Amino acid sequence: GRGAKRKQQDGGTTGTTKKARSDPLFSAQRLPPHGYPLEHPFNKDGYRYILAEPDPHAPDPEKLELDCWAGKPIPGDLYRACLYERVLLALHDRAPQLKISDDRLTVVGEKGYSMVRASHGVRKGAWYFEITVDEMPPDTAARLGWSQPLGNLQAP
Amino acid sequence: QNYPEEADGTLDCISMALTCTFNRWGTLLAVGCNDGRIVIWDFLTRGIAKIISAHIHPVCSLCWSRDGHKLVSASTDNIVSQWDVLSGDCDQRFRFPSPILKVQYHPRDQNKVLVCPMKSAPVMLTLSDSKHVVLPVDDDSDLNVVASFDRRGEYIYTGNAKGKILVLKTDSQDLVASFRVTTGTSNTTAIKSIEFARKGSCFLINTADRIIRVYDGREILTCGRDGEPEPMQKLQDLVNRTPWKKCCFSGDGEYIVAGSARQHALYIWEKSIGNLVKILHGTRGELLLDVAWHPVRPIIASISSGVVSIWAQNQVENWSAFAPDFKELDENVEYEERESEEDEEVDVTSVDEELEDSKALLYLPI
Repeated sequence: GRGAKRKQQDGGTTGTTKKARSDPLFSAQRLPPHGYPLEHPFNKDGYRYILAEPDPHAPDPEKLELDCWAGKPIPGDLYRACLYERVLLALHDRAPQLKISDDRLTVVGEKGYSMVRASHGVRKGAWYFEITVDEMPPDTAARLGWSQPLGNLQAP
Repeated sequence: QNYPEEADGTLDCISMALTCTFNRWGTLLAVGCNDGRIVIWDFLTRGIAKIISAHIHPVCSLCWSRDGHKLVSASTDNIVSQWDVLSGDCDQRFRFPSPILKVQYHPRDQNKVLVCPMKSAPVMLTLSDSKHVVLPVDDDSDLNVVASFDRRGEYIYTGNAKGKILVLKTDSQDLVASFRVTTGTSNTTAIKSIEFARKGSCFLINTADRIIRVYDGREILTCGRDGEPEPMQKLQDLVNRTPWKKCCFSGDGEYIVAGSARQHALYIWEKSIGNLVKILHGTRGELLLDVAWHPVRPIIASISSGVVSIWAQNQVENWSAFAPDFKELDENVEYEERESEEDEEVDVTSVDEELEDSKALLYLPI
């Protein structure tokens, strides 16, 4: 009856394993260390993992004690890790090697190549915006421009 | 680079080896064997060049000519002969009334050899006409005097056995400068020898007051007839009081090396700071004969008791030298990738400091 936790820890057989790998310097995210609005950019380019907008699930996996998420999930009212009005870049489709401020204004890269994408599309209207390059040390490429989510977040 | 830090073994092509000296940058070794023969070994190539049947009584010193065509030898049986480097026979033969201590060839005058007779004034023997010219000395003429050239050999310096040093010209013999060594605090001191370098005109003096001193070959003709002694550093050994036998100058012009007699303590200092930097760990039991570094590359090689001990810098290039675009190093940082991804008719024809002690012309591949 205690094998369910081991199955959940090893990885199970539900597709991708339950053992995250984001080994570059990942910061500016994953603030609340509990079951709340969270995010995990993954090593594998193209993995977006988020917990905001929660959901219940079916209880009683292996006739253990009744889980609290049976029909009445626990509530949550705290920090949510995203932005609505105009996403300053993003917090979901990113690489786990980018350092951003708490207010999400500055972007600091890794020892190697890195990028940040956004989460807002443009179809009509004026979007005359700016990227103020605070500083650029030698051997630090600073190419900027629009791209697509299909783009590999670590590819040049 | 810096002082030698590795140790090398011995180089004994034949069992006995008395004297050694480098020619200009350590090309060949002049071994005067204790059997009346003159052997030439190869340096930086680990071989032999020529064996000469000089005479019966063994020799005790060796030097080569400015043009490299002669093999002078301060014989123990007063055979002042000019052995040929090429054929090995004797070119010029002469006899001196007193034996010879220090033989040298002026890098600008090979005609006048350097001779240091005992109880008599130094004599320059001219190889062009076999004529002997006595160097004028001062006061006594029966002292243990040693004569030696400067860097360029343009002035000759002589040391006597009462406390007097003389300065004169290598060819004009205009004795116009003298010098009196310090008299300690109560008792005077004689001079054992002096030794020069190839850059800076500095020279060490070894005396009988158990202390090695250093002067420069520019403050005697500047002071005039005779002034007051004023050495830079009165170096000495103040824990064992080892006497000094043979000591030469550096292969760069900034170091000073001094040799023991039986204690296997080879001391080194630098002219800028008179502070000890390293000491040689020699195995006790043998008497040191000759020391002379590589005149360009820092290394030490001391001959003793028929064998030779070398403390050196053994070097083999790193494995990462396969190609400039190929390296075999270790790092834990992410790789920094690249960020920037005629017709003429002319044939090809093009193929310390340097002095004139060259043209040995001695090499037998077979």
